[PDB]
Amino acid sequence: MMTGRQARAPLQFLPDEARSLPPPKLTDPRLAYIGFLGYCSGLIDNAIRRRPVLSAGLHRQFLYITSFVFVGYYLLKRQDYMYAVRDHDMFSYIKSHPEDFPEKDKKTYREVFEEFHPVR
Amino acid sequence: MLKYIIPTMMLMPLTWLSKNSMIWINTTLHSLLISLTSLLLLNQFGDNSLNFSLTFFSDSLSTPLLILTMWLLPLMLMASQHHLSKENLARKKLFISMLILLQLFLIMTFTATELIFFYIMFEATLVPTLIIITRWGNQTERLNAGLYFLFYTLAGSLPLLVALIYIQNTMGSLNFLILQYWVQPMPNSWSNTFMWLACMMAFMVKMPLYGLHLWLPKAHVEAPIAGSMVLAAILLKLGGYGMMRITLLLNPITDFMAYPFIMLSLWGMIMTSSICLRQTDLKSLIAYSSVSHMALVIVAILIQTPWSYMGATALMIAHGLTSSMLFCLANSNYERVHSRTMILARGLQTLLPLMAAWWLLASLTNLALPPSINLIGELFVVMSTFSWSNITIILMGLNMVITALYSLYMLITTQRGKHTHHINNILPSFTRENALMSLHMLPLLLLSLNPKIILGPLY
Amino acid sequence: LQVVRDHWIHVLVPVGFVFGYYLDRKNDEKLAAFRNKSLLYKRELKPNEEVTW
Amino acid sequence: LQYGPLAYILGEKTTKKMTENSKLITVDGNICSGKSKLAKEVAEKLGLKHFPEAGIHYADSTTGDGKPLPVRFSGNCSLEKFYDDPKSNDGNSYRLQAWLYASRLLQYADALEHLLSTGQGVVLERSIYSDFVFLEAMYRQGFIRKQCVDHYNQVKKVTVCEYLPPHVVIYVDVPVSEVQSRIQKKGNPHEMKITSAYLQDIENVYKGTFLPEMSEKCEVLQYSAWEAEDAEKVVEDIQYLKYDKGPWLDQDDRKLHNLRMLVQDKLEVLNYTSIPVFLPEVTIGAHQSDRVFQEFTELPGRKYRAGYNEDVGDKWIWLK
Amino acid sequence: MNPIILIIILMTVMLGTIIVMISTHWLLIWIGFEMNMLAIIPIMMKKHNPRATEASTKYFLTQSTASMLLMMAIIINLMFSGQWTVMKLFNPMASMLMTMALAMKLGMAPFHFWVPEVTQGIPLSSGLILLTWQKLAPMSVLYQILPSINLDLILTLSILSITIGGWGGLNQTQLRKIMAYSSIAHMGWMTAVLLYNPTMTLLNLIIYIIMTSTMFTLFMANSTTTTLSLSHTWNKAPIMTILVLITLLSMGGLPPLSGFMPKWMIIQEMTKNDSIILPTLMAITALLNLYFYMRLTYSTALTMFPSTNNMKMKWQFPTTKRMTLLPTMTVLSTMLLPLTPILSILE
Amino acid sequence: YEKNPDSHGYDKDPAVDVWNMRVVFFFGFSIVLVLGSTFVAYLPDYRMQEWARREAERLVKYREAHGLPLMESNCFDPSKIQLPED
Amino acid sequence: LDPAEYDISSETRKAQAERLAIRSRLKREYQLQYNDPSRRGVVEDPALIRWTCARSANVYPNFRPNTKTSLLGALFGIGPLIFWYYVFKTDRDRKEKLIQEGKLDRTFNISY
Amino acid sequence: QKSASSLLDLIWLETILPKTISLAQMKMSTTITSQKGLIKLYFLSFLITILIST
Amino acid sequence: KFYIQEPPHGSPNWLKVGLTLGTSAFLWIYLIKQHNEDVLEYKRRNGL
Repeated sequence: MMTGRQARAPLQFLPDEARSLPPPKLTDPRLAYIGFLGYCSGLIDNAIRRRPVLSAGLHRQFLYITSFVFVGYYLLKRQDYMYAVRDHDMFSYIKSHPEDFPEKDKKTYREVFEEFHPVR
Repeated sequence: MLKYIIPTMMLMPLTWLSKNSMIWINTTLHSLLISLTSLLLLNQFGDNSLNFSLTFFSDSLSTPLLILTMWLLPLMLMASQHHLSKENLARKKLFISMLILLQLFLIMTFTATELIFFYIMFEATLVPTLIIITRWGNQTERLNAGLYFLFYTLAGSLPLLVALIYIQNTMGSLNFLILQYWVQPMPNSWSNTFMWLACMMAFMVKMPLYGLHLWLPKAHVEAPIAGSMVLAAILLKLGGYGMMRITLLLNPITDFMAYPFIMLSLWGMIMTSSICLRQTDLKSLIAYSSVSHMALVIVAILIQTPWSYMGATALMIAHGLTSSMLFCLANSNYERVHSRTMILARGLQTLLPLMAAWWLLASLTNLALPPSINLIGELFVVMSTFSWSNITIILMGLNMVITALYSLYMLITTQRGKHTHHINNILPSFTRENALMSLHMLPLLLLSLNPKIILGPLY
Repeated sequence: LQVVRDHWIHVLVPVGFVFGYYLDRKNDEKLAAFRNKSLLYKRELKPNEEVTW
Repeated sequence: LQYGPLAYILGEKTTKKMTENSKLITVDGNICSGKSKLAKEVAEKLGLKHFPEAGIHYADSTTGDGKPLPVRFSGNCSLEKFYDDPKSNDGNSYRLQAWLYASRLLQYADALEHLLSTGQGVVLERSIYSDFVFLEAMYRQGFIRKQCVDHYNQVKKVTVCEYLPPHVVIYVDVPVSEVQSRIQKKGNPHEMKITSAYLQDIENVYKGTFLPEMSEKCEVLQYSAWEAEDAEKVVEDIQYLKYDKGPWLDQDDRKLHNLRMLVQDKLEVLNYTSIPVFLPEVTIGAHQSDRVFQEFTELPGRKYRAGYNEDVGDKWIWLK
Repeated sequence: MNPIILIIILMTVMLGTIIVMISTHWLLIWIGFEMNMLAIIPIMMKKHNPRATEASTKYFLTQSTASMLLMMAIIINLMFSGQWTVMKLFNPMASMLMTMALAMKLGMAPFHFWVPEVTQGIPLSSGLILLTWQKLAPMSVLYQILPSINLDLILTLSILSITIGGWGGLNQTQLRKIMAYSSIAHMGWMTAVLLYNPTMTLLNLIIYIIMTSTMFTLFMANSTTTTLSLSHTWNKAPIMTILVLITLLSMGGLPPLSGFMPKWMIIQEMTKNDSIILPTLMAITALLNLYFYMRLTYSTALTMFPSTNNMKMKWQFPTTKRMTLLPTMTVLSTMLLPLTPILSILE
Repeated sequence: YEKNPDSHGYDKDPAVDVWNMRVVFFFGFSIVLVLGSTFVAYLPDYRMQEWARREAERLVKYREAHGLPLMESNCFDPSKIQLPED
Repeated sequence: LDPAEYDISSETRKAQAERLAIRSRLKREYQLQYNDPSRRGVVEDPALIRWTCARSANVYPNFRPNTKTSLLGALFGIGPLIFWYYVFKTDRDRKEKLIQEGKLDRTFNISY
Repeated sequence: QKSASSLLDLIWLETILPKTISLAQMKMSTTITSQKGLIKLYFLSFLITILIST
Repeated sequence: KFYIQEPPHGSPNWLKVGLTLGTSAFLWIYLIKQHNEDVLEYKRRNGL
């Protein structure tokens, strides 16, 4: 699946085409939660080393948090790319095929019949 | 809703970073300050259930249950102290942290729009409770009654996910709003059989129906008082709640499929109501009581009259405060003499002459006393079930007589008839005990004035 | 006021409620659609109001 | 000393620093006899280093705070209950022999670590090897249950498997209970409770046992002589290296491993030196154990959170 | 051993697997397997005890003969209309022998007989490198050759892996064995989905690698070959243990923890297609593995009832044993379920 | 069996107790019970039922005054509807 | 109930029953009778703990070998129960009939 | 009520009895290298027999 | 207390922490600049 799409230019992380997609804002809750995830990372590190946590976490905690914001940021970007090309593929294949997917008119309730067993 | 999600999440580091001896003060304080805005949550009006955000919303029922939760934390935590009041700080902050996180997943669950978010947050609610009661439960042999307890849940509680995802890809959205308006009738056959049975029994494991009721007693005798007020004031109402919502579909099916379960709950109401009469060891009595009222709830859910819901939800809340409190009485009696066995000590009309009023008052509120919300809910439920079957009132009102008998038997032989005089320990009352009792009853008696808050979505 | 340092522990969750509340109020902007367009409620925009809410 | 495996590929220092005079040496004497005059004495003349009296406060005073804290954390020894006849199984032996034994092993790994690290040989108070005839002779008549030869003996074997033979050993033969009289002379009343049969069976099985060990692992210089201070300063000091260096060829043992050394073996020993909790682990091991050292966890856990000196931290100035 | 040579070997293992991934020719891929064996025999046996020798042999036989069977299938492909490429096999039979072969390469139901044994024989680090790294090559091949896979086989081998391999481990008090049988179960899943939407297979692959990664790394932290060792560490230091247990529940796929995510997505893309019965038939066994693992969670408590917790074993000195990346993978395997819109980043 | 000497007495160990009862009795009894009870005592008309009364009054008055029978049943006019056929 | 026959008590039963009975009794009377100062908490007597533990149903989880047991329990939840199933389904269906046909004479029923 | 309770934990004790003798479904292993190896080889050729007709 | 030695982690290493904060500056400001430029070119791909 989708390897025919991206096997044309292999191992492109995200292509020169992706830059037309709006990048995730800073404060995007996802990568912020990733920052928290670096926070609990560093906390568990300071639990591993018997030191009391909240100590040494001046440089460490910041290193963790910033690292995950970095990596997680790029990951989110390429993600939004992936769903972009997915939705595009859907709509193109929709339009190019009238027969496969029929457009039916949805008739209003005026013509409807049901059973609807009442309670009693 | 997010304005209620942050403040508790911020209430976590409030716990973690703090000076020793102030943790209870800080947590209690800010937690009640949460309860204020929990009371802010009522805008609910007219017809459309308010929707805060596209992820999660609130109709009525979610609002009373939620208010009850956010109200219940500060009282719970308030109650849990002096169960220990000696330990390393890490035990305290760990425990309060766990109660917090538990509340968070509860709010997630009640507010959750979409049933898969409801389910993930569902078991995510079950874990913290388990950690609470198992890690220190006073552990009589421990029974291993937390863990394979979680197996009592998941054993048949997992496949409801299967059935859900089926509903997902067939109809698209699992948003509850759009699952409404798109719900389409499902005929009676063997596939709809295994499905309806899947969802139904999946939730019916939580509020114990008489078949499965062995679930509660052990888990609830092993629970520390905080885990008890968690458990039987809330964690059953999750099952009954989700039941309320997922019964939206299954429209004709629930008749032919309902009937056996209804039978089992009408008989088991009487059975459980009986067995809870003769037992010793007070902590169990209120448990099987919970089993009884919850059986009555299931009876109310399956028959779909709106009256049935109004009385139902009313019974969820009223039984929540009542059962919760009454547990906390059992505990306040347990710290005095270390027993758990009812018949051991007696008296306490002579001694603790005030604690009488809270025993009496609470027991009466479980006696189905007419203005009490418990009798509002129980009453409407009896009306609905009599509408369904003219005959069933023999069983119902027979539960009235038995529930009267044990509910008023607990009021005695713990509290009356003699002082055993080999005790000479019990220290008179506390201010904290009175605070807990008061914080329970006083709202339960006030709600008996303006109940239209707690009656269900249909009203 | 700076003396809150003495009480600093307490001010946290109030800032919590404020913070989340402002997040909902902003969220409504993202949810904003159909502002005057719903069939029950249609108004000719008041001279001082370009927005119903 | 090969701190990380990268230190190896950066430098080989284990092989680079060899004095030819180091090897490893263990002074020995039966209790109270040889003691510190030999080890301190060659430490003066020969110039190697010396480890002081082993016990609770060796492992206790090795790290953590500077010097030891009370034994209530351990709850061990109080050697008055070691010395006479508390044949009952309650706190009489176990804590003492196991705790002090792990102290001995830790002492030995400390010796090897120092040797390979700084390239200067050391002498050892008592060998890890003297202790199996020590304890085996302690239970050899009573004063503890059977299964202690089993638990402690499997700890012997499994533990010692990877370390070393170390090269020579100095022991002075007590002339037939003389020290049993001389311990009457030391002026330590708690110690004089000991009887003769234990001591002399200790020394008999000591010689008759280690002599096949002596020939069995490298060589030794053992003396029955006449004031081992001066007998030392002549035959032990001079004859030690004099016939040691040339005599080491017949040693084998560490001659094959040290014959290779550098990478491989030397890398594995030197790498296994640091983090004593890794080496003592097997002594800590058999986490089954028995009701021997058993402590219902409340004691050591309340000792944990009640841990004084360094409790939460590794090196932190928060507390003194 | 020499501290270089281990780098000059591990480098060749990484290299071999990289070749199995990169090459478009069969004979190459076959070579990549040959190099991963040749170079992975020294990693196991690192310490010279006989256990690692007999166990390393039982790895060598079945692994090597697996490779040969792979070559047989390749050649039958050459017989039937054929060229040397990596793409849909043109023989149904060659596809059969190749699914069996790649079913030996990685543990599967008829072929899993060796994994528990070899996993307990060899040491910890070899345990890590056996149950994760070498598991990248065969999936990387199956993702390629899936179009010609006979559905009935791989579906079978998957289920029987979950049933048999998962059901196992019950009486086992050893750890390495538990990790083996769990490996076979996650195998049963990854290969179960393989034909429908391989994206999920690579997903459960990655999550799985993180899972066993933190697991074994913790076993290096607290050196433990048994559950008894786990409890004794609980009374040495708590935190590492609760990391071990929480990661074990994540290995059980318990809903809030991140291990529930591959199960959950597998159930979506499994059940949007027609068959709903088979997923439940997997989820039952999944519960089995669960309450086994939660037996291992009643291995612990506080105000414990008597575990015989002993002594000497309070220590004044922290351990310097170097744990490479523990924390990132610990939090990353606990907290990940609130992610995965990120799923699609993978493919 | 720890009990207290009951120097005065309350919740917790001494000298913070007074503050404890102050915060729990105040924030618990004062603010939420009295304040909240006044809030939900009379909050805006809940579920709209007051509006329902007014609207009902107006509509009924209209229904009589213009002579139409009130409450016609048929929730939707059969004038606009279609029926299936056999 | 109804003391009768005025037993002659014989000789053994006199000596044995008397001496041994009141023997054990007075042993335990004096036993819990200590009642000193300095006990703050309950007297804890091992009696009634046996009551509680046994009445917690110690043989409940193990098994229930057949004998007459499955007959007493099965027939104990059989006759009334399943018959009540049949009667509520019966009167159910009747109610549905008289609703769907004829008249139940509900007239104004409304809230239901 | 002791009949329904003892039958409920007697049926759950029939599931743990099915877990007791389900451990036999685990104990059906004879732990013999001439059993699961050669039987997995024969029954594996029966996976190519069942896969021969499947 | 700590008469033994200075255990290596005990006292800080001011070269290491300098390098780590170096990584913080480089990494973080590089991220910000990345954001700004990608938003800019994103503006170019479309128009006002």
